Amino acid sequence: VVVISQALPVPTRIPGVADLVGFGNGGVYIIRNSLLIQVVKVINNFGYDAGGWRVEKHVRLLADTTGDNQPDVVGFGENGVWISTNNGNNTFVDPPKMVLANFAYAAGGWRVEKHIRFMADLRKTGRADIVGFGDGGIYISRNNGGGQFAPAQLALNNFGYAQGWRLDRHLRFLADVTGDGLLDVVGFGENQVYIARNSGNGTFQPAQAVVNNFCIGAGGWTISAHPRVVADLTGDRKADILGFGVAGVYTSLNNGNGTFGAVNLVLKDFGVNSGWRVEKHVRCVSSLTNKKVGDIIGFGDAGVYVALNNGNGTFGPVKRVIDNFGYNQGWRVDKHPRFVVDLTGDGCADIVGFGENSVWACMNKGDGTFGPIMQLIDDMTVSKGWTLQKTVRYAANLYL
Ligand SMILES: CC(=O)N[C@H]1[C@H](O[C@@H]2[C@@H](O)[C@H](O)O[C@H](CO)[C@@H]2O)O[C@H](CO)[C@@H](O)[C@@H]1O
Ligand SMILES: CC(=O)N[C@H]1[C@H](O[C@@H]2[C@@H](O)[C@H](O)O[C@H](CO)[C@@H]2O)O[C@H](CO)[C@@H](O)[C@@H]1O
Ligand SMILES: CC(=O)N[C@H]1[C@H](O[C@@H]2[C@@H](O)[C@H](O)O[C@H](CO)[C@@H]2O)O[C@H](CO)[C@@H](O)[C@@H]1O
Ligand SMILES: CC(=O)N[C@H]1[C@H](O[C@@H]2[C@@H](O)[C@H](O)O[C@H](CO)[C@@H]2O)O[C@H](CO)[C@@H](O)[C@@H]1O
Ligand SMILES: CC(=O)N[C@H]1[C@H](O[C@@H]2[C@@H](O)[C@H](O)O[C@H](CO)[C@@H]2O)O[C@H](CO)[C@@H](O)[C@@H]1O
Ligand SMILES: CC(=O)N[C@@H]1[C@@H](O)[C@H](O)[C@@H](CO)O[C@@H]1O
Ligand SMILES: [Ca+2]
Ligand SMILES: [Ca+2]
Ligand SMILES: [Ca+2]
Repeated sequence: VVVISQALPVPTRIPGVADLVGFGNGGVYIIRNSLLIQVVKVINNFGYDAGGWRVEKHVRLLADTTGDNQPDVVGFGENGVWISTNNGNNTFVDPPKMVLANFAYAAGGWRVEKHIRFMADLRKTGRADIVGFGDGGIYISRNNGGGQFAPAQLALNNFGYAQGWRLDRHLRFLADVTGDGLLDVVGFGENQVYIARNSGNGTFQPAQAVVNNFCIGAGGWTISAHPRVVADLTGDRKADILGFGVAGVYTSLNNGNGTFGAVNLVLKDFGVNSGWRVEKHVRCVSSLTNKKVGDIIGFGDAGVYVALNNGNGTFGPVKRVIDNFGYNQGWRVDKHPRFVVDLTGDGCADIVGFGENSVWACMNKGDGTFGPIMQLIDDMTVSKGWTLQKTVRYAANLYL
């Protein structure tokens, strides 16, 4: 089940044994999930010093652009889109190749502060197309294989800067809301959540308002205080809506056809009223049990809090599953990336954090409870010069 969000543009597999990837000063480095835990440099590019890559101008992702289920390195650079393909053996093509003179800072006028760039398999080809929410609307470049990307085309004249879409007010996602397996657009706009149905052919149907909530102008949902996710809360592979609001967690369940039901307060925690603050805490939805549905995970003050989904979008009690990864243990949103991702292959998401001095993990027992914290390795951390301003780090399934 693939959902692409602004916060998590690189989806991960359930089950999986996700790797760690880092775009450091000197290039691209990986920690292969395996019996030997080490940092390996794979490309002398896509780095602050290796190619002049900047977080304020360029976009760096992992995505399968060839169709072999081994994600490639994709960077939206200064004058075009650059790709280093995955060789399958802990190496990548170096140097990367320039596949399209668009979607770039000085080619097409793309801006981190104004626009969104994703890679997604929008036509079920098995290959990721380039997808951008730009000025005029959503632009796609078809991945025709073999490094051949077609000229960018307007997929739909909406969800663009020109239609009032703003990173400081609104949210945009790609997610299948119909069940046909095609990722549709989900946008939390000014006054409505809208969807736009993927027609399969590089176009989206007109925006349709589905929910008059979860937006700044409909309920007072703000970017700085009230995060929102799109995720399957029921198990039918159709995405639902979840928001962390003031009183707690609100949901709107998919009716099954890309229309959405009533908005309900389903849990009185993980909200502003329980102390949660975007500036100090991390809130995620991931599958932590064999039910294969969105459970709630929060990196709070004292540790990690979890509420398990009963299977139908209603939730059990909140339990502090570990007394670590929290604000009280030194964890800072502007320094220490945290992800909820299967690292062990059992289908139950685990925890990994890039800490001050070590990368730390903590493994799901298989039932949504967790074991003790493990120090994985002393690298890819603040202490080794990895900052949010100069580097990008992800959990990603590089080998499949
Ligand atoms: C960030 C980026 O795109 N780096 C690639 C580099 O891009 C340079 C631009 O940074 C510079 O402004 O202009 C030239 C065109 O004159 C390039 O497009 O190009 C490198 C290859 O020369 C590539 O390795 C970098 O990844
Ligand atoms: C950002 C956004 O939601 N854009 C949509 C646009 O939204 C406008 C608001 O920007 C404006 O503040 O108020 C009006 C209603 O009074 C709309 O909600 O509306 C468009 C028309 O539906 C839509 O296509 C844009 O995406
Ligand atoms: C962002 C959010 O939680 N919106 C929901 C709305 O929340 C308001 C608060 O914005 C305000 O601070 O406090 C009051 C209670 O006195 C509410 O909790 O509540 C709406 C339901 O009443 C809900 O639809 C909004 O999404
Ligand atoms: C943000 C957060 O962690 N909220 C949980 C709440 O945490 C509070 C702390 O915010 C505060 O600093 O101290 C008290 C204890 O002195 C709690 O740790 O704790 C709640 C109950 O455990 C939990 O429901 C909140 O989600
Ligand atoms: C944020 C983080 O890495 N927390 C772990 C903690 O790391 C600390 C740093 O917060 C501190 O600034 O430096 C010291 C060394 O003096 C540690 O590296 O270490 C804790 C246990 O060793 C761990 O539980 C925190 O998660
Ligand atoms: C930010 C943005 O949408 N840029 C697009 C660009 O990619 C596209 O090729 C061009 C075509 O007219 O128009 C805009 O300039
Ligand atoms: Ca669909
Ligand atoms: Ca569902
Ligand atoms: Ca696991």
